[PDB]
Amino acid sequence: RIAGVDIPRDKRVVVSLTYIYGIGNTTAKKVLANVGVSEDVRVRDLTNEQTDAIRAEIDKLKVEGDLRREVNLNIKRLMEIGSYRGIRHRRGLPTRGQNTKNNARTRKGPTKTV
Amino acid sequence: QVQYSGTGRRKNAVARVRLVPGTGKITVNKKDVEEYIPHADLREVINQPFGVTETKGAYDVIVNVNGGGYAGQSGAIRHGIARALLQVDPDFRSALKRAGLLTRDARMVERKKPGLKKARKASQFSKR
Amino acid sequence: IRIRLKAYEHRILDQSADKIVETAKRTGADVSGPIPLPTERSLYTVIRATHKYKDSREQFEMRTHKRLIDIVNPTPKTVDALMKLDLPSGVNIEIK
Amino acid sequence: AKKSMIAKNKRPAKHSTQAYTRCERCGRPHSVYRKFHLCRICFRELAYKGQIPGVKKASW
Amino acid sequence: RSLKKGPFVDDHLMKKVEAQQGAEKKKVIKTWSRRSTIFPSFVGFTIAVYDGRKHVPVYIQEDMVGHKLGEFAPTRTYRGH
Amino acid sequence: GQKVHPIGMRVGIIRDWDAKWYAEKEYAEFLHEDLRIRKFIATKLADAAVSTIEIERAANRVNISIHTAKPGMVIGKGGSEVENLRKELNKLTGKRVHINIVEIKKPDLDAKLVGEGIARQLENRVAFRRAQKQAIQRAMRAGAKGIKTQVSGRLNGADIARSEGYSEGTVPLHTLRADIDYAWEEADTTYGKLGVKVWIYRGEIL
Amino acid sequence: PRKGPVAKRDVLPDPIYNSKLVTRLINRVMVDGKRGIAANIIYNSFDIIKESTGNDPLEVFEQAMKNVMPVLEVKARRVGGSNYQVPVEVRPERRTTLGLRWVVNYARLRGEHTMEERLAKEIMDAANNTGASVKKREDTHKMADANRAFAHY
RNA sequence: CGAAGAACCUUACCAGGUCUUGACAUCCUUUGACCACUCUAGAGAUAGAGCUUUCCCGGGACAAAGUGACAGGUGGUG
RNA sequence: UAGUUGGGCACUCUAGCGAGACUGCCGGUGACAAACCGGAGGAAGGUGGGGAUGACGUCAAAUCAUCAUGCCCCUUAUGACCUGGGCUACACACGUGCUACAAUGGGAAGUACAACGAGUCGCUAGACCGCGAGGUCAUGCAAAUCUCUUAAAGCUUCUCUCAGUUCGGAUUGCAGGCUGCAACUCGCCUGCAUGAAGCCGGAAUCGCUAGUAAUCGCGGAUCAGCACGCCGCGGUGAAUACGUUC
Ligand SMILES: [K+]
Ligand SMILES: [Mg+2]
Ligand SMILES: [Mg+2]
Ligand SMILES: [Mg+2]
Ligand SMILES: [Mg+2]
Ligand SMILES: [Mg+2]
Ligand SMILES: [Mg+2]
Ligand SMILES: [Mg+2]
Ligand SMILES: [Mg+2]
Ligand SMILES: [Zn+2]
Repeated sequence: RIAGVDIPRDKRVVVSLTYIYGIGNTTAKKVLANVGVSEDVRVRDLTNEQTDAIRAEIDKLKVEGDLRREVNLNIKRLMEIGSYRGIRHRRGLPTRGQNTKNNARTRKGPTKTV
Repeated sequence: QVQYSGTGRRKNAVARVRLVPGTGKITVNKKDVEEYIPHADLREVINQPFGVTETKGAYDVIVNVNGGGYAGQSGAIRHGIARALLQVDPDFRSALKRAGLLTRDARMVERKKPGLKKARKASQFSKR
Repeated sequence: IRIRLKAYEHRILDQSADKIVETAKRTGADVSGPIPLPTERSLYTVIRATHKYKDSREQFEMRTHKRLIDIVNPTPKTVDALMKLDLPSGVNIEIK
Repeated sequence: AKKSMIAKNKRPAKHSTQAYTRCERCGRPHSVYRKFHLCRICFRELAYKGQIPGVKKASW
Repeated sequence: RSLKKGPFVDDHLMKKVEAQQGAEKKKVIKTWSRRSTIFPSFVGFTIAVYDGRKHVPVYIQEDMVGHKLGEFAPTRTYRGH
Repeated sequence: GQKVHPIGMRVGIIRDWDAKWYAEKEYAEFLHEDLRIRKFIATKLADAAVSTIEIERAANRVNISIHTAKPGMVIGKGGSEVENLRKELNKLTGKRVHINIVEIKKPDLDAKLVGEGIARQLENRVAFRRAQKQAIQRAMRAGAKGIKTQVSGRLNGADIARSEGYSEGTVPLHTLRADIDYAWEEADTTYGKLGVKVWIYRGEIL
Repeated sequence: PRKGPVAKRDVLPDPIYNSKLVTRLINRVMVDGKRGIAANIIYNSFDIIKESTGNDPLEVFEQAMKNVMPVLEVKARRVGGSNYQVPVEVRPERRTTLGLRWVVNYARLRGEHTMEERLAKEIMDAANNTGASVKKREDTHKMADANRAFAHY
């Protein structure tokens, strides 16, 4: 559709572009402002010229594939050099200096009562 | 010219009131009451005394309010009007004292206390 | 002149303010009454125990009372008497 | 270990963050009020004795 | 420093490294400064950092410049339960 | 249960705080100066019947008021003692000092000196019941409305600690309008420490 | 409590309809002291009732309360090795409390998009004897009649 | 919960590098000043020098040694 | 332009001195009692509401680590100094909290009403820059004079319309800001991007009877910097109590 994702149709433009891996509300509003359209229309009521301008600015911006490659290469770099911050990833632990005693389920995954 | 003053208080709020002959308007700090109190539930609370004693279309009201929130201020205005109507006519006291409007509501805020996380609330006791 | 008195005990503060007012009326000047500014209480809470007993506590209070005096028609007599005079150490005084 | 800790206090600190409060009567050192330079414990004692000006029991 | 000012580094470490101008790797240097940054000058040396109990070595490469020294000298020998 | 210190309970209502000065920025300096002064006097004049200290401050001056039952001892022969005292106090404070001695009337009703004497007797290994009853006699003769004592420690080299005291008359601690005095005094014996609590009920304020 | 009954503070009427049920229902549906939101919800719901029905919203609500208010509670009693229920003639205030409680709870349980709509539909269903609140009424009465044998207790 | 603030300090624990009338005291034996500061190093503690000795009014708190009496222990027994 | 300026303190407010409430009065019941019941009046009626206030002693309850202290123990070291590390780990279990799981709601805009309290190398107005956190200049204030401080919930609109969603916000990457010699172990905040679990929770169990619960924010102590905690403050503001079978 735009960058490899068939976005919704009953949704409005900003909130439907939020479903791209790299675009939130702020950048969506910035893009629609740079293009000069209405932010409160629904994408099943667009002119294809507006769609094309949207696609152009999105391609100018860094999105799904490049974004995954960039973040993952960063992670792989810090894992392969052997930093603490990458050992956290390699071990499945939190990374921002949190306490790993009574919490950290979002990295530990499921609990294992032992 | 003629003025019938009162001073009402309710829940950390104060209302300096003066009744003057008029039609039934209630100014509140250079603002209308239906703009100052957006709730229609409390303008009736204010106009209770005029419902007790038939004085509704008699007096415009002028108020200087301070402290509290909208409902404490409404009760303050209620109390102040009930006071000023005695300067007007003490014969209305026989009905105001049955309404309980001279009764200054002493329902004030309770202390917070140490060991308790709030006034009468306590932390969850665990037997073990 | 404006004089700010402040203390921890109104029972002494009032006596001292009366002393000031009487010295002023003696030296022949007009003064505002000693008008009271708001007290200020600094609260303090302390664990009533020495170790690990945390729910039982004790609340101390440092209240400061404070009075304000004006002097309208300062005679040199007035300005000299109200700078010669001494007071207890509980009260404290600041002029102008 | 104690009283060398008080020596460390009263000696000049290398850095401004290495300066830390201390009771001045007991060296607790936690629970200190800057207005008094006193632990809560000695504060309570001396307030009972009356040796702290202005303080008293509180209730409202 | 997360303030757009001097990228922090210790004076003695800077001094010894800059004295090591020929960039010989045998010129291995030690430090207790886990808090300093890394610079391009460091890129290619085998520095030994005090991890609380030992001087653990580490060889620097390009992928460490924005990082600290203590990140490559952990202090907790966790091995599972 | 645990009790509240009576003097602490009754500050403001019945008693004025003993450090009768005021300051904001030099508050802590003045207070710890007062404490150093009290410690120095307690160390020096332990032989004297020092009971109550008061300190006032006035613009680089330190007025002091010392209650004592043996003033002749503290003043010395027509002086010659307070001078050395204020010399040392000026050395400590770094400022000028003035002293007013007060002669304690009825020292057997002041709670601190009773405790000092009882603790000295107990250090001299006198019977604790004897000491308590004797002090109670002395006070209730001197004109008390009531008195109460409490000694607690290793009494007569015991293997177990306990607390034993007696009382004559009234000690309404929960009544604030009381002029109750209280005193703690510690005795350092070979077997350890003993604690002498005294509290005395004088006539009250209305 | 051990010391006998307690007399409760009186009820404040409603400003527009001059009723006590309305204000007490405001207090019921209220959450976190929000009389304004609760009252707006109720007045808009009764506006819907006025819209879809010519009868007075207050009269429709009276009819619903007549159709939901029970007459007989079940009260629990533990006779040694068996705890069982007992029918109980319900006091007239308890009747109204249970009525408002049932109405409001099953209303907010209803699966519509606004509490306004939920409450209005629930009240109309109750006035026509079709609602979950009326099911609850029927259940309590059927249990009272099924345990009617303990009239002596 | 002591903790009314675990980056250093705190911190009492661990590794390494250091000292032993001692970091903190009183009593003594110096013909008296020495703190502070600049550099060399050093992770720093610490030593090497220099800037310095100006102790103050026999006395007065401070700097050294030297003298051992002693200090010191958040070391146990609540 | 603004209580502004003049004037006045009248009302408020401040804070001292006082009054007031004591079954004090009316009737009923009661041993002619104490007392209870209601009533009147009064701001308030029955210890008005709350607090400080913790008897003999019990738990050989806790505290030798706040402090002091007997005895024992080390005293070329269990003492002392420095740096770095650790108290922040992580298969897991528990307690106390915060956020939530939504439309009584999310988001954008506008707008209204508090109190307590803190402030000198500290609170900082106003102006400018910055998406923002914040930065530059610079004024007032040792303070009812200035500031923190236009509080948030609330109210009126618009939009979202049932959805793991515009919910939820975790976690993670990137850029920055502050503090401070130094923010990796190990700080707080912001922006961008991702967008997990979670659709009201088993057995069981906790708090609360009125300005309470519930919810909403505000300040302060510690503090160079940092708390979802602690202490206090006020805003909005319920339901129920038949009764002692258990
Ligand atoms: K802070
Ligand atoms: Mg953390
Ligand atoms: Mg509250
Ligand atoms: Mg540390
Ligand atoms: Mg009592
Ligand atoms: Mg134990
Ligand atoms: Mg911990
Ligand atoms: Mg959201
Ligand atoms: Mg109760
Ligand atoms: Zn202390």
